[PDB]
Amino acid sequence: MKVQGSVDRRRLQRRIAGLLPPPARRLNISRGSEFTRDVRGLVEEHAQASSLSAAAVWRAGLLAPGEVAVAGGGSGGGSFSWSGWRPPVFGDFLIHASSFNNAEATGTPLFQFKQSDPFSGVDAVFTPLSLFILMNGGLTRMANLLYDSPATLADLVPDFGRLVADRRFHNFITPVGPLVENIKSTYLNKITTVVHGPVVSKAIPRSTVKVTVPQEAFVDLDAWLSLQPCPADARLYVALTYEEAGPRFTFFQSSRGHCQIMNILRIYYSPSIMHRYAVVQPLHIEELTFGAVACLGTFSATDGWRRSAFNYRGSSLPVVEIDSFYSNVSDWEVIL
Amino acid sequence: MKVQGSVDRRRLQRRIAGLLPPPARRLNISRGSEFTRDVRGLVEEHAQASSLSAAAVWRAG
Amino acid sequence: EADNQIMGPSSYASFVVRGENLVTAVSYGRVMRTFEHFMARIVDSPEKAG
Amino acid sequence: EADNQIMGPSSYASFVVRGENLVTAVSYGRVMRTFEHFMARIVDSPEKAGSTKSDLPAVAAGVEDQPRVPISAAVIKLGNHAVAVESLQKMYNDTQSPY
Amino acid sequence: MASNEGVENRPFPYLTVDADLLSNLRQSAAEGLFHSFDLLVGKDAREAGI
Amino acid sequence: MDLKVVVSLSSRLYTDEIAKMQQRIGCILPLASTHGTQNVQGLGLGQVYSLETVPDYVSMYNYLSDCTLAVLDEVSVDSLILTKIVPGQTYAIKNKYQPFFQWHGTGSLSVMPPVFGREHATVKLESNDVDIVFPMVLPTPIAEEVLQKIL
Amino acid sequence: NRGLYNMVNEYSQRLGGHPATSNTEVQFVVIAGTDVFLEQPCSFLQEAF
Amino acid sequence: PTIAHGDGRRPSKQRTFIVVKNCHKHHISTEMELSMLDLEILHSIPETPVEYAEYVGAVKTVASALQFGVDALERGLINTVLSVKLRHAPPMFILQTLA
Amino acid sequence: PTIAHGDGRRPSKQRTFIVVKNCHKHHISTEMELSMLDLEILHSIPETP
Repeated sequence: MKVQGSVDRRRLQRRIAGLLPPPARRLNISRGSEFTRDVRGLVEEHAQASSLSAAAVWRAGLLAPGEVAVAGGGSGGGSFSWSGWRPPVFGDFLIHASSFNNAEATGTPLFQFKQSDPFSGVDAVFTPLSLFILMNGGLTRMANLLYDSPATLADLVPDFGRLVADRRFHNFITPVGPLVENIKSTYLNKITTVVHGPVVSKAIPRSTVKVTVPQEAFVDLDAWLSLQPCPADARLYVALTYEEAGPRFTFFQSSRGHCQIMNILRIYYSPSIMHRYAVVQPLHIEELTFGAVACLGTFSATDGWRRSAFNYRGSSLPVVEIDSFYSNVSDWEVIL
Repeated sequence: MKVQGSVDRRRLQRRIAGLLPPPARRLNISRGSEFTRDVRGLVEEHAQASSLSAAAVWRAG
Repeated sequence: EADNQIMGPSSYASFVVRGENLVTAVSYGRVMRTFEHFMARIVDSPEKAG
Repeated sequence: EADNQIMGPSSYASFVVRGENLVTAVSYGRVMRTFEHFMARIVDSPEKAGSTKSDLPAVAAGVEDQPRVPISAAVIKLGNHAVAVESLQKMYNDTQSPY
Repeated sequence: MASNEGVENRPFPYLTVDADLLSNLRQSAAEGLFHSFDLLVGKDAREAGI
Repeated sequence: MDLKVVVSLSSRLYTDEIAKMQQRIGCILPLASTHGTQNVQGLGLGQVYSLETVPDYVSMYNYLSDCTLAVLDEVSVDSLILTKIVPGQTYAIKNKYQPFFQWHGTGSLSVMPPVFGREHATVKLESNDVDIVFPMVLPTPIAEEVLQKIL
Repeated sequence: NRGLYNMVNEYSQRLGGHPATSNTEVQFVVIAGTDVFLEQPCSFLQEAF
Repeated sequence: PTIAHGDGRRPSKQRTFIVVKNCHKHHISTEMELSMLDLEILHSIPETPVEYAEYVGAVKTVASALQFGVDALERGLINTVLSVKLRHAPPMFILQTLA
Repeated sequence: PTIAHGDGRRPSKQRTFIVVKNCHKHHISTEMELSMLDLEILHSIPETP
């Protein structure tokens, strides 16, 4: 006989045997059994943590080539296409400790002002309340408790007088995403958010993280608007609005769509556009712009955004909280 | 502390011996013998020519 | 046609890096084909006409 | 002087370039030191840990198991240390050259 | 500066020495004490595949 | 999931052209075909940005939007290995682009056609009689100022 | 100007610039140093006493 | 190795250094003179007792010359070692604080 | 080798050529599809005929 070609049978079968099996779905059910070894395997989801032992790491499956841990080591390994679970991409920021109040909700969306000094080592990052005090009951009483001496925030942004006049303040602010971890240090804090991923807590005993927005600012665009479809996803948006009184910040929720939303936001801001365009500022070259809009992520419709209080310093603030958020930032689109 | 890196006995014993002998001069003549293979050593002119063969070339020098 | 059939080998000829070839591939980037033969011709049976 | 004499080797440790070293020197520009140890740790016994006791013989290509002799010098002890002290001014003078 | 001239990060069977060489490293690397030295940080610390 | 793409060359590269392309080991190259084994006539922009005809900006833009990007990983004497860029994956790039622009973390990078000279974007491979051309990757706020000023 | 350890090495292991002669009536500069067993600590500091 | 800190400082991952040192080479030589009369009467044979005494003088002289050369080699070896040490000895007023 | 000649030619010394050839590599690939029904029903035990 001749050695079968170059390729070797019974050697590719072994190698392809690992690649063949897809993940498990659509198991048959019997009310008699009602909980089986089969039903378990279909449900268990293989958490990614360990107890720090060389043998215990092999148990959990952290040392696995794919981006997500597959439990059992090699056993059940090679599926690689299971619910397309994508891990979160974390970001690390170094902050002036006096700039950030440590009592923050662990889930609040953050915003980074792009500095204009080269080769720096610290960053400027703002919460919705820091941005309130900077841009200058409700947020007024609560934000002033958290942040006193608003000068230290004014020191980070030295052009704020100039930027909001030329209406280019928004493009130096980049959304980053909700808080995940915060180390509390005397001089330079270390903050960890989650950019573009399932916002998930990295603490050892897991707890659900929910992004929180002050109820004063959050505006449901879908109820204000009120056959139409009921889709799966709903999105969160931010709108930075240059008005006569001054710059302003708001959050929006709806599941219509982008081309529609840009139309609904123009209808929603029609009373406030007429006012600024007649009272104070008719027209100029740079001063034409009104505001911008960005998208902060997708969360499940039909649920999420319950209301709750934020208790600090013997005073509360009504706050909404969104469940199962998935951070996804896009750039600013000018509304006018 | 034993022997040396460059031992004198090893080098002096073999390498030095070849370089030592100088060309012979002033051999004395004996009337009784009148000729020896020794006198040939002094006279020989040692001409440089050969036969084109491996064994002869070595012999020729 | 004269003969209408021929003869020929059936298996390939295998080549692997096993011993001193492995240690040279690690320590030295280069690898020698028939390292054992090079040894046999250099050290084992030198001063032999090829 | 705490000892007045020390003990040391009496002959140098050799290096011989015959064998696989020769083959690699002819074929490639390189020569391995302790080719035997490289081969023993690569191909003859892989997947074996590193220990200083295990590798002490290998690093001891020198005075390890060479004859011992007394060598005449003066020793002095500072703290925990025992240090020799010498002067070769005689070796330079008896040739009439500066020290 | 003159980072590495004869440094070679090929995988070798490395001899384990008890003497502590880790006493003048970032100080000597910073100013400069070695003609040729290479710093491998993170993933590059691994042994290179042959 | 296999993202490797092996680009085989018709003829061996010169010892110089290896030094040229290794300097650009981490950078994005657009790929003609998404298959595992490929030709050298595919990867460059030499098809759209060519010495013989006049180059267009709006023609290269239409190409980069459709095309499949890739990242260089290793260069051999006769080979080129890349890894495709696909959604739901995180990649590490380097910036080796002859006109140098600084990058910033948590920013938005843009892939725009080379509006600077050819010499900055190209690496000529005389051994295979082709030139491979790289798109330029700028931070978007820089790319806007560059566009409207050269325009 | 070069590194500190580079300077420390070059201090001993390289002869300084144009040192003075020894055991002569007057002091010339020495090109070939056979006996030369000198060392000069002020070339370091650039200070005279 | 490193320490793990509770501060914000970004951590150093596993680090390794790779250093390479090289050889340095040295040479030594000495000259000797030998008289042509000495050599010639050595390679000749004596016919009279006076010439035999001259012969033993010649052989003693050549052996002493070779011995002189060998001793010179040994003195030079020790000399080159000591000079290498002296070259690589940095001064004490530097080393005391630099250490 | 050479030829010996009585003419005035200048003698051609012993000459040797050293030549080098290098390898070339070739890659090959194919693709096959398998449907999800086929990939699924292979692994679940079938009950009915």
